[PDB]
Amino acid sequence: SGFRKMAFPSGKVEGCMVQVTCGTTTLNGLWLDDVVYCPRHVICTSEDMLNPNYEDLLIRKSNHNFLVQAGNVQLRVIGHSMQNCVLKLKVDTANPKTPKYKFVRIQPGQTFSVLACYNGSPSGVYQCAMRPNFTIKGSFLNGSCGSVGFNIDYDCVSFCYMHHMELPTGVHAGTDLEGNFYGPFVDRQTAQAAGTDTTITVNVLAWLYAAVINGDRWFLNRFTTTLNDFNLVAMKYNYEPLTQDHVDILGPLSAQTGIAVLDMCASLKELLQNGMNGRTILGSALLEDEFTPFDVVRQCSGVTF
Amino acid sequence: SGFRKMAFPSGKVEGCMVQVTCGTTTLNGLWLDDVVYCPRHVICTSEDMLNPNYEDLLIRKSNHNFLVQAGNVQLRVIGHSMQNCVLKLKVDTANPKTPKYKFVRIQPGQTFSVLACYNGSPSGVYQCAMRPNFTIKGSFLNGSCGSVGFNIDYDCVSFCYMHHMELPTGVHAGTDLEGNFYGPFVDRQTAQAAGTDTTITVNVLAWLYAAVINGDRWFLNRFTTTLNDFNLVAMKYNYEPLTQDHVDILGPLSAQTGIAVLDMCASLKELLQNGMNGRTILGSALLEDEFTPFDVVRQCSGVTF
Ligand SMILES: *C(C)[C@H](C[C@@H]1CCNC1=O)NC(=O)[C@@H]1[C@@H]2[C@H](CN1C(=O)[C@@H](NC(=O)C(F)(F)F)C(C)(C)C)C2(C)C
Ligand SMILES: *C(C)[C@H](C[C@@H]1CCNC1=O)NC(=O)[C@@H]1[C@@H]2[C@H](CN1C(=O)[C@@H](NC(=O)C(F)(F)F)C(C)(C)C)C2(C)C
Repeated sequence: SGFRKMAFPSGKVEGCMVQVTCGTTTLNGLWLDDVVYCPRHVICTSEDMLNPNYEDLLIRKSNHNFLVQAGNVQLRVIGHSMQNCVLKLKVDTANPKTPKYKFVRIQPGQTFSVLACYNGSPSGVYQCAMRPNFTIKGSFLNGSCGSVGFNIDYDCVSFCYMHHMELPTGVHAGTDLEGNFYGPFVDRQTAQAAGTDTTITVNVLAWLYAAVINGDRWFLNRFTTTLNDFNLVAMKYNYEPLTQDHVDILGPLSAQTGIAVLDMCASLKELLQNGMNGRTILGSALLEDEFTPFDVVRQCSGVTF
Repeated sequence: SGFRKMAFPSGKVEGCMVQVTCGTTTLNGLWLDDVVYCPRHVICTSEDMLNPNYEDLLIRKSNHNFLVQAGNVQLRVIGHSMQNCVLKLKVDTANPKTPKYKFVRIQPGQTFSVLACYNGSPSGVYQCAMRPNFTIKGSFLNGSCGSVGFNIDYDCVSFCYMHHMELPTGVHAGTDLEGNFYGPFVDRQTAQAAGTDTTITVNVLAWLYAAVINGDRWFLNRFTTTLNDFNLVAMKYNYEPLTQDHVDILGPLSAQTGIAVLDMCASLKELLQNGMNGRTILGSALLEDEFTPFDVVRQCSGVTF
């Protein structure tokens, strides 16, 4: 028993982290096969980042301008190209620790483990949910760019996030591994703000199922509801509309606990209208929406990798 | 910016996890050099665990009764010995992924990363604080025993916890890597309960410093206090007495923020007497005590490994 925010084991990703230095700017890169992926603002000076012309900056750089270091070993750059907001550096050495991997673009509401890195060295790992406003509530300092987010399916590492920038509210924005930003953000040091966020309803329900599985059942009421009714009450509290796809995705948890999704919706409806009355659910005084239905099943069934 | 519960990168520990099977019982083991460490109740049947005589059970086992598997490779056991509640299995192969490591017995209030494992395979990683009652608020299922807790200092992995059992309240208890349990618990399936826990005061203060560093300063009041006065107010709320050693340990954070420890104690004194008034600190509606002063510095300064 027990339910904890749980990151994937980072070993497979730790073996892919390198340091990328261009001039005086240093950040992290992902070394997969003979290609190093890193944010393209590695080629910017502190002045360029205010309004950079990345295509122009990349002209004046040759392969030798990019210092790639895996540990103490320098990786010789034999090619460079820009794909959206990511820079692809071809190196003369294929990473022998390359895991089976994919590049995926996750959807809002899905979670992933972030391996925070500095100077190509892993610092720590934590879980993040892609917020509906396409930000993540991460912990990133100077030099953390290039740190990647990932999920692990058996032996396959699905990279889905590379860190680029921090927004005024302290939240963070980045790109997929193809360099496409999540959300309407750009890799320029200019006025940008995250849109108004919303609560990932399906994840709250998943978390309530986790609570029941772990013996925390005080919030279960006698009632049921309809998908239409619940969504009208949840809309007021800035909850995403619960779709039938979300109901279907919760099926496994509903079947395991014997609590219909719409019965759990009634309990959440009451929690949203009446509050928690000073009580906790899984030790939390707030409703948690950063656990996907998969995260709950994975943790309550012990899926390994 | 941003402050998150952050685990150490688990790669160095993932390379040491093996599966240990004795008869029908399977759990995890730590493979360091040519020795596999695992809980001794691997040698118990479901019946033995109610009142096991481990010394007796170990008589009837020979080296070949212990099936150790690193991945698909079986490690041949060439020796076995029992140290307290841990079993040491000598194998004919030294783990080539053995990191620089130590065995340490952490103190109550210190944190460590847990690598949850099943069948010798890492499932996930999360941070845990050794509670004053010598339990941890973990997430463990059947077959999770042998999962270890650790800290990483540069390149040295300090193993400090091996999981053994779960207590009635859903909290968890285990041993150091020498087999000595944390707390008054025994590896027997019998009536055992965790003592009344207490709040790790120094960690709350560290967490309040983290809040200030991250711009959350609404709780800072104009007052100071004395170590004696604060401790008398904090005692009522089940807070550990704050020692001068704790004040000294907070020095780095006090110096970085320019807020004296006793000034922060006054702010915590007010938070304990008046509550948070529906507000959050670092997104939390409760005061967090699972962040050590080191954890805060490590995360707010970007210490890597
Ligand atoms: C990557 C190394 C670094 C990570 C951030 C530094 C502190 N915390 C982080 O997450 N990214 C940057 O420095 C990016 C880069 C330059 C400016 N920048 C920012 O993150 C800045 N934010 C913004 O400009 C915005 F729009 F998000 F508000 C700032 C946090 C440094 C002010 C690039 C876009 C090239
Ligand atoms: C290790 C494989 C396993 C981990 C627990 C199973 C579920 N969650 C866990 O953390 N440990 C055990 O099964 C230990 C073993 C047997 C009984 N046991 C327990 O954890 C049991 N708890 C207790 O007896 C006590 F005292 F903590 F309440 C129980 C949770 C299975 C009932 C040993 C002590 C040999």
